[PDB]
Amino acid sequence: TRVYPSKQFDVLKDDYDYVLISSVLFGLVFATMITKRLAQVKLLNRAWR
Amino acid sequence: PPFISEAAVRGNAAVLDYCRTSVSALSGATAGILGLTGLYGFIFYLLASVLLSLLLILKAGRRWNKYFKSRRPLFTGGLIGGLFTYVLFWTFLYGMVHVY
Amino acid sequence: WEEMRDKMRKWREENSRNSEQIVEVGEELINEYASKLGDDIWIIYEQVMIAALDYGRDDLALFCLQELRRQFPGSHRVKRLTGMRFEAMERYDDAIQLYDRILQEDPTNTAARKRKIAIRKAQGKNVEAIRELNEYLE
Amino acid sequence: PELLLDSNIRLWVVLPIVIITFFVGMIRHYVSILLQSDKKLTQEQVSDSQVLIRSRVLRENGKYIPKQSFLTRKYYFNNPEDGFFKKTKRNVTNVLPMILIGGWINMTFSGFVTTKVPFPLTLRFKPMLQQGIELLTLDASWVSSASWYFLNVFGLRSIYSLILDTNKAFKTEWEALELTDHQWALDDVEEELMAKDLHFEGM
Amino acid sequence: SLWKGLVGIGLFALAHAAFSAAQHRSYMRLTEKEDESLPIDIVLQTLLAFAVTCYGIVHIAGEFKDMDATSELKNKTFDTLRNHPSFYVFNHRGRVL
Repeated sequence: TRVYPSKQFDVLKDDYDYVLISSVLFGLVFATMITKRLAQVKLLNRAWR
Repeated sequence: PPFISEAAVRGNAAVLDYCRTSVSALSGATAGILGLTGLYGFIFYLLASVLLSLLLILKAGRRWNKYFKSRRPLFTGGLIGGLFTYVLFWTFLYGMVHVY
Repeated sequence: WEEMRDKMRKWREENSRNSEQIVEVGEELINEYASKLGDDIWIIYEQVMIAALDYGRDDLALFCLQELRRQFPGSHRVKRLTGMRFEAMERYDDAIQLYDRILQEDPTNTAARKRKIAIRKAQGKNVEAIRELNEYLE
Repeated sequence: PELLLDSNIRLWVVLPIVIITFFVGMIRHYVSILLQSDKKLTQEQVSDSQVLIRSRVLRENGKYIPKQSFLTRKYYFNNPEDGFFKKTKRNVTNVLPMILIGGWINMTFSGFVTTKVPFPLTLRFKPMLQQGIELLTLDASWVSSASWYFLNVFGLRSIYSLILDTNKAFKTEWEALELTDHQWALDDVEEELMAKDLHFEGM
Repeated sequence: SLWKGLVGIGLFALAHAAFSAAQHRSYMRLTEKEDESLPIDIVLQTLLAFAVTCYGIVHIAGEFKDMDATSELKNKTFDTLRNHPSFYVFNHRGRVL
């Protein structure tokens, strides 16, 4: 067998949720595109009030 | 001179910072590549910073005082904000090349 | 090729009213290149309209103004442009009602005063324009 | 560099947090744009500020004009009860969404090591750089993720730039304008001009 | 815009150096030597990449400008100054055409 005196500190977690993390980055990328095209416009409209 | 535009000033400052905060990162990545630890890394920053100043002087031909009134910003410049970035790129490349 | 854009920008920046070249380059750049340019055409419309008024055409005016209307419905600047259109065709009291309205809904708005004064001066009168302009400068 | 670590760690816990912090530092800017308001306060205050600025520039560079004129306006401003100043009478957002996220992370990516810093650190700071580990034998260069996050934060500050009362105020102006010298300062320009030559070689 | 290509070349070469050095490190940890330094070639490559990249980024960084106002007034005349666009009036000869 194998033994782990100190709980295997150099292997990732044996429990990792790889789906949350790929559901987060896309959330942020689309939020960034959103709040890019959503401030350019409000500012332009401030100009031509 | 007596009458100053005060806009070209900020433009020049910006085109300094755009060189400095880049070269900092670059030197950091370089150091993390040819891994060297502790003191020597810091030395490299100073050396790189010095070299940078010289190039600016060679781009501002003849020290010309129409751009700047004093060469101090070329030497000192933004030098602390360059530090953390150097650190980060150093660490990134070290942790990315030698450990793994 | 984009030089045309920068020349138009130049003439916008250092006011260089000649309204002969402007309308030409405008009507050239008012075409499909619009969608290429991107969110920048509107100024070019506000600039071509006036030079056109200066050239005498008045036909391109309403096209540019209605584009502006459809994009910026509750604007104030396009209202000023409608006042301009009015006073070119010599509807003065209508324009005055307009300017007094968009000053009435926005007291701290200058352009309306500075068009009321252009109207007062286009009639021929000067002496009242001067005191109006000083009351403004006050 | 004595250890050998899983590459999956590099892939799935390191790059995520050199990304997240970057996009959050962008979003903070864009949202700050979308947030700020702007008053329409009053005609009175704007006019008063404008005249105060006229006074400022008068005191500053009112020395390129005839003396009598400077003194005339100075009188129109200082003259007792005619002078204009004698007739008119009347962080958290930054820090917090950065400190709330470190907690999430250290609650999520806890039970393992991330990377090494190539400069030796002090030992007392160990128990808060690792935060999951039960070795208490490592040098402190071997860190957890949270430290990588904070390092990234401080390291990417400088790389967004590269990619992107009334009456008392009046009276203080009056008092600071009482003591003032015209100093016309144009009274040798003639000689100075016709001293060496005329200079123009761009025709 | 050749300086852009110069900078991209510096970057590519630097990345090649990093890859070479990582795999060399793996060789080291595999043969359990852990005594020797890096080969010269990698060092020279990365250093030249660094220098070249700086020399190019200085150029493409932008361009300086004078801080004497009247420099940009040398070429200017009344015709620009006089127009006052917010006081325009059209009851003039042009309306004939």
